[PDB]
Amino acid sequence: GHVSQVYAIRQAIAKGLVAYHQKYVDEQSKNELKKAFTSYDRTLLIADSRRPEPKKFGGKGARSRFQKSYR
Amino acid sequence: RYANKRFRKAQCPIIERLTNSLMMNGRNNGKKLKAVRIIKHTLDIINVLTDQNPIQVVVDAITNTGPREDTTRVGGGGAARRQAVDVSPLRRVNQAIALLTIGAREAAFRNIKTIAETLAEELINAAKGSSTSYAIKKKDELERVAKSNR
Amino acid sequence: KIRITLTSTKVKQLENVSSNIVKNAEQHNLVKKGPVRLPTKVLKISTRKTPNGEGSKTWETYEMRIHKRYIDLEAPVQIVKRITQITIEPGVDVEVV
Amino acid sequence: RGMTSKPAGFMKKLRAAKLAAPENEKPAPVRTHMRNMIIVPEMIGSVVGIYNGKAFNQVEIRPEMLGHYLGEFSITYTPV
Amino acid sequence: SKKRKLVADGVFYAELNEFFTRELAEEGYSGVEVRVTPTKTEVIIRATRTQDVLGENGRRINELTLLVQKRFKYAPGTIVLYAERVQDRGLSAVAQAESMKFKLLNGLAIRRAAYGVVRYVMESGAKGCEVVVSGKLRAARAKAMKFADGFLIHSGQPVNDFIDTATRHVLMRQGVLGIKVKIMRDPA
Amino acid sequence: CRVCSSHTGLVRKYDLNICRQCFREKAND
RNA sequence: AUGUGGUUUAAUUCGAAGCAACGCGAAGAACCUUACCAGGCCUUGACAUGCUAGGGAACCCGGGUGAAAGCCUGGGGCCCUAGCACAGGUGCUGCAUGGCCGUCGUCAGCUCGUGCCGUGAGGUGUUGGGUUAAGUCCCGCAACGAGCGCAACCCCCGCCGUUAGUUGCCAGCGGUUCGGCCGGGCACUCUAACGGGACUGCCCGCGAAAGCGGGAGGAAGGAGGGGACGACGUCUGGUCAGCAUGGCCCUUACGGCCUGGGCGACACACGUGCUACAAUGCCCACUACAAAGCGAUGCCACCCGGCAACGGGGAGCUAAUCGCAAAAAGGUGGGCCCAGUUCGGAUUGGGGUCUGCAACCCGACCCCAUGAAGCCGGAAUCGCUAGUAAUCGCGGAUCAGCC
Repeated sequence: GHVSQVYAIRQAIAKGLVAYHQKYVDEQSKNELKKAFTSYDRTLLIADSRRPEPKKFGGKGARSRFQKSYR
Repeated sequence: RYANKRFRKAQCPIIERLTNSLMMNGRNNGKKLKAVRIIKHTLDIINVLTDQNPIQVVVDAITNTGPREDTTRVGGGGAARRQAVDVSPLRRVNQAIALLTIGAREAAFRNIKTIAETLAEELINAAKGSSTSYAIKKKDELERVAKSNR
Repeated sequence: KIRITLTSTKVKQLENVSSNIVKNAEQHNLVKKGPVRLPTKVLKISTRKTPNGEGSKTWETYEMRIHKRYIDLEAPVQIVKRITQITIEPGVDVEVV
Repeated sequence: RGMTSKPAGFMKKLRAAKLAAPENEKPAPVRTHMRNMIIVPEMIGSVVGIYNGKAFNQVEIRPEMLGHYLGEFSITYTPV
Repeated sequence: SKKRKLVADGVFYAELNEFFTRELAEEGYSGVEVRVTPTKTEVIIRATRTQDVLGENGRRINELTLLVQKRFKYAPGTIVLYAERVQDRGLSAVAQAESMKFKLLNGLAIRRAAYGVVRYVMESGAKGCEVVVSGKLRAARAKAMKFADGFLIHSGQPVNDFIDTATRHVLMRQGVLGIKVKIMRDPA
Repeated sequence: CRVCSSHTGLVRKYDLNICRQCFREKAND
């Protein structure tokens, strides 16, 4: 979708920027655009592995669990 | 509590993290886009009606809205007394932002295709330039409750 | 234009198998396309364990990744001879156009 | 409401109803689960009992009644 | 196989297995692998006593193999019948299980029969072994019996155990009693 | 189905097994 | 809407019952299904090998009564009878059982060997302090180690690379019926096989240590996300109605066929849900991004008749190359202007399509009219810790059709 594409393109421009020059792409990808200890600054360099998520049984959504009532 | 504080990406227009938080408060059903728009449009509303720059108006609003002290119940030997206590700096923001959006939703004015005017008006009403509106009321009411049972 | 499709559970069982077919046919036909990979698809199936019968209640989840290999051989001739007797590994299911 | 070109009617009652036709009619009822059937004129005058699921209800079918389903005559839900 | 008759192709294998288990029991059935191409199926029955299967000078192997053809017509296609000897029946969980299941049918002390079997299996090769008997031990109240030796540990955990497993039933006047045999061999 | 004859739910393809159960059973060993 | 309690009924078949029964067995109740009810019908037997005896004996077409079965019988022209050896029941019992399943519980335990303590049962270890998802690890200790279990080894999803290119794209060039269609090209997506990557490894802080907090890089972390692996056992848990099976019971029937009715009844009670009460919205139009699936009489392109459901005609597909398919939320423009309303669609009248022998009981769909309650819900109560909740549409199994 358009959202997904926005992310892919964002990654593209992040990666290409690195190939052109290692220097420019800094910390997320290379130096400042490149990487960090822990928290992702933007971390444009990484490919968000998140995928929809399969629906587990016993749960409506996958994660979402049905609520309990006094019943 | 719920989880560790996740850092939020700063706002695309004005790279203010606090703004994104506010936007998150507005959004529901993950309609991040509509949520951002309403806030932006409100900011435009803040520009026309008020000479001041929106970013300043909003921040001032949150300040007026943050409760310094809140009352929390506790069980003493008899009855549960409501102990007054300070509020975490983190806690104050979440309350302020939440209360703004709620009060904003509260407003009768249904302006813009969406909610966007209510946010715009709410924030100004909040400012202490204008420290009125439903949001501030809750804030004032909590503080009043505290120190009542000092 | 004999398109050959080689599918198997084990990646090696094919590499061996499809490779053999490449060398053999080299003798009596054109020069093969060369074992083309064709990506591996994984299938997840949630179904009754057994067919209609015992334990309809049963279920289970299966994932079976299956591998493919084409290696096309255009301009056929006594390719058939070198191929027909020559095969080896079981664990492979080959079908040809 | 026209289901199709040819009105459906299950054969259990049809074959049964018609046989009654040459003798005349059949006294007493008939009983069929096939509420699904549409009623045809040969049915007229007859008394076919239909299945609530609970029981079979006597339904005399008259002419005004023909186009109907028969099931329409035996109500499944009761206030009881 | 074929979309159309993979199932049909399958039904036959059960048909073949059906007879072999019925007949070959004395021989000591272990497994019946079935490989196939067109009208020429493999079927290589593994047995403890290859002799019992073959017959004398291969007389029985003829009848059985012939019986096979009746069931497997040209449409199923003629089939061969290979027979391999089981080196050390003591290693085959199926056999070890069947072995105990038989004794139980005899009315032998189950606990002991179990010890012996673990011992035999343990005795020749096998890094580890374990036997389980169902209930109605000695036609008594339902119970369960165990016995094991050597590391079944490092088995049971899926990681390349190579543990042969086998179950054998035991019809009895009192009732059925399942037997489980686990044999641990060098892992991968 | 074909083997067990449990009608309740046999896959057509195998058209076998008691149902899913035997399908799983045969598969199991 | 749906399942249940209850009540009603000729019958409303059966089971399930606190969590762990109640959109549960039912991934498809009009006849069928179907086990219930009404009415019509069918004993060596619906099937196996066989015995003595009388008798017509192959066989073909009718009638009477009937719900059907069956029974009686007319009759063109191997089989019946009498005595003898010998099926079917979803009818009872899950406290007689197998199998399989639910459950505490994905929860952190259960032991052994030797030593040591105790007259002994037994204890110590496995306890204590820190820590962990964990008997996980650390420090301590008459204990030192070990086995089953935890974790890991296996599978699917996250990032990168090699190999492979009839999947793929002008990325890049020439042509075009400008369909990636043509040549060509493996770059890319992808296909499937293998390799790399994460280990608190590096930096700051506390700690005795394990490790806790924080930060950098990184697609990703401190078990990255989901499986397989649900232990010894517990509940006399659930299912003889899936199947299997001991025992009990029925055999002109507690079996079998059929037509029709019933499982769809209702004064009511509850559970799970759908739609909604609206402007962060509803309607019309224009316009844009997806994944995973399914297709032989099956998906249905396109063209035509119809407001439409749908009908007629008919191409391709045998399905990365054709079809289902439109993605909806979304973006752009317009309308509505706070009203029970251009909210909301119950209910009811009429017309009509479609499947099917047949849609009264009792199908879905279309179009006109109708346009209900509902303005956010008492006590009480449920879900979810991130790509989760929330929200939006898409596919599938079952399946003629479909609740």
